[PDB]
Amino acid sequence: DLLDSLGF
Amino acid sequence: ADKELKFLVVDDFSTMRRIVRNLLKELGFNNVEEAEDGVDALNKLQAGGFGFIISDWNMPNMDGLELLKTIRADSAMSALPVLMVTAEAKKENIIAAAQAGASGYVVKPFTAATLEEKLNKIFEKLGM
Ligand SMILES: [Mg+2]
Repeated sequence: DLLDSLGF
Repeated sequence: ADKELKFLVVDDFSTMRRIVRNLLKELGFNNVEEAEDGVDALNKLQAGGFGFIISDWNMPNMDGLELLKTIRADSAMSALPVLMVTAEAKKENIIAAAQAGASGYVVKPFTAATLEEKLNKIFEKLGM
């Protein structure tokens, strides 16, 4: 979930 | 993004350096230079010219995280794209790297397909 939200 | 763009591939291991180097060639990016740690990197960065950093995370002297932080605190280099490479997609890292203004993130080992994503992502965020 983290990676995405960060534009990663 | 422009193909003549100057890359700096930073990693303590030369094989990783050569892998990234060739992957970049495949995607049509031929202007690449290398460094073995953050201090080596910073020393070459100060010659000017560079438009993108791909940095390893774990390096003696000055790890990638410290390097990234130095780039961001540097008046001339503050905006430079920096893709962080890591051996593990550890939540804490992804955060750490976000906090420090990492443009992007990638886990090794990684394929050319995977690299093309990350670069393009970076290019569209910043307008390259
Ligand atoms: Mg390393």
